[PDB]
Amino acid sequence: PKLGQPVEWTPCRIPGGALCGKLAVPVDYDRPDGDVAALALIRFPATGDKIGSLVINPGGPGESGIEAALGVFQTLPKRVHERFDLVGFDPRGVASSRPAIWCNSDADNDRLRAEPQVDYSREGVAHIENETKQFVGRCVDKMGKNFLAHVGTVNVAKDLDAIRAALGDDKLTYLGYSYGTRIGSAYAEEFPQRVRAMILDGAVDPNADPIEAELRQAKGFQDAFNNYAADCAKNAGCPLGADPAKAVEVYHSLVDPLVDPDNPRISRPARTKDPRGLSYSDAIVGTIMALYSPNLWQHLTDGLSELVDNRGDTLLALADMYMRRDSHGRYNNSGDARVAINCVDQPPVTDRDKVIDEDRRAREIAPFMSYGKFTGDAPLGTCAFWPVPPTSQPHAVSAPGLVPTVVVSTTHDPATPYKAGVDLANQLRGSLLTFDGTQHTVVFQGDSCIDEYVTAYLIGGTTPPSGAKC
Ligand SMILES: CCCCCCCCCCCCCCCC(=O)O
Repeated sequence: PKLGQPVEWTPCRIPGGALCGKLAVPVDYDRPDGDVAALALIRFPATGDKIGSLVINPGGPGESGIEAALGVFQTLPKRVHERFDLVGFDPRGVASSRPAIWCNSDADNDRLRAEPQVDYSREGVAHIENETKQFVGRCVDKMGKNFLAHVGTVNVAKDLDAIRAALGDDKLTYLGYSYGTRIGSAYAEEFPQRVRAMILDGAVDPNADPIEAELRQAKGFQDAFNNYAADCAKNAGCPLGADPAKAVEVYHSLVDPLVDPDNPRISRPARTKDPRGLSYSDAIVGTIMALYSPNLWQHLTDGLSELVDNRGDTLLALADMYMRRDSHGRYNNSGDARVAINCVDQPPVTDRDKVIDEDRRAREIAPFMSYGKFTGDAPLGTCAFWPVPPTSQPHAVSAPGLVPTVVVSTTHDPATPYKAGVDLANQLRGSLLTFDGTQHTVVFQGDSCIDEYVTAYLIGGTTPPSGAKC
């Protein structure tokens, strides 16, 4: 694409008369005459009287907005389809946008997933951190330091305003999920006068401490695990047993044997038709994936029943869904993009004592996710080694002129807990719409109570009353 040139739309190669095109944006907005990024867009034209475009972001970070728009199209309320062009976009560095963040080969990822990743002795910590340093080196080798430095949400928000103008909208109508609510609040702060409407489903509090938010997310997934297990306990054949007070214990009786009990570095994978088998780390990841929605609880139950017989096929497939590894062993770039974006969106945690204390607390908060006992050591995260500095700093959202917005928060959301949505709505001086459930996000996913509130807000600007629940 040509910087400043309008989007050339062409039929995508797909539901509707979907149109696809690219938009050029500067890599560095302070160097407009420099390197350029090409953002991939998809557009489903409105069927009635068009108000404008409804631009979505599915979250992640690292998740394709084009893929999400294709999914949302199938569950879009008729009224929204009539009045809005549904538009998805791949953020800079993500999926079909170019250049795309790449760090790991398919083999790099496969080799890491084969490891139990439970050894937190000094030797185990050293091994993890060495792997992490080699990962970062690969990101730098394949991507520019310059491109890595500018993939953050602060620049995504600027890209979003360019997208708004390229779509012909005077003002933005935006729906953001999870991480996408950070795009939303960043956009709201820099372009408050351009915001027509914003729905933010699954909230990120930009003023949160990174460690406490991580521990609240650990608690969220343990809460979800507990709700899954109490449900399972009522059902015949529950692989975690009929006593939910012992479900964590029984769970570990199923996954812990995937680790050599005398050498925590040795995997004893459960048998699968796939040549990989099921490692302990993939078992945990596959469990986390299933706790995103009750619609995946049946799959977790199938996966744990398989583990009773030392089989791991379903948990492996759940982990592959989390990692976005397709049936040919190919990963999309969501994993690498997620890290690179997260590491520039706030100052990383580099203090060893804080990281060690975090692991001590996480083991108690989310025992389903921890193997063995606290060792007194824990590895630094990937961002502690990141080679370019943060481009955003934690702070409370301040956008006093912003139109009323709607934050949707699910009471037992494991990934973006409920209270984070309460806090974000407070900072935005917006409306809080509550959904009672144990899932991450809910908008345009089959609930007419939620969707009716959202439709009325998008079309007529009507916000839900204080205390609205679905
Ligand atoms: C999304 C896949 C890539 C993960 C980031 C690359 C760093 C690989 C080395 C870390 C090994 C994983 C063990 C530590 C993970 C954690 O701290 O929770």
